[PDB]
Formats: sequence, structure tokens, C-alpha cells
Amino acid sequence: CDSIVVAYYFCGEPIPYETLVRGRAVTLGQFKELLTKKGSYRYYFKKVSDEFDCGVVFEEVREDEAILPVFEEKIIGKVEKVD
Ligand SMILES: [Hg+2]
Ligand SMILES: [Hg+2]
Repeated sequence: CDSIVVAYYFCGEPIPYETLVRGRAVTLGQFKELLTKKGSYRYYFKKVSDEFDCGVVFEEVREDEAILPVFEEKIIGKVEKVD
């Protein structure tokens, strides 16, 4: 009964998908469970980072056990297909 807002941009599509997810943290594996289609993707998430000239970078996450970065109180991902 406690939550973070997860939203991702999927394989190009410019309107993103948003949805509520339960529990103070989210991991890449939890995130991967939201995806509707199967296959091989790379996963990037918006994240603030002081060593880049305009603040943000999209961090790649590979391991399901990882905690996903948070940005402006949301989780924001780009999901990209390995062509
Ligand atoms: Hg609770
Ligand atoms: Hg796709």
C-alpha cells in the first residue's frame, strides 16, 4: 500500500506507458515483468548525475536484482530492442 510511478518509452513509440507499482523500490526484474512483449531488449532509466553537462543520463540496467534509479520521484525508462 506504498508506491512508485513507473513509466517507460517502448521501442520507439513516443507516447509512453505509465503505471503504479508497489513498494518503495523497484528492480529491473520487477520492471521487466511489466513489459508486454517478449524478446531481447536493453533497458535504460533516467537518473541524475553530476558528471554530465546537463544533469541527466539514461543508465543501462542489466541485472534483474538491481534497484532502478529514481528521477523526480518517478521511474522513467526507455526500452530498446536489439535489432
Ligand atoms: Hg503496506
Ligand atoms: Hg519493440
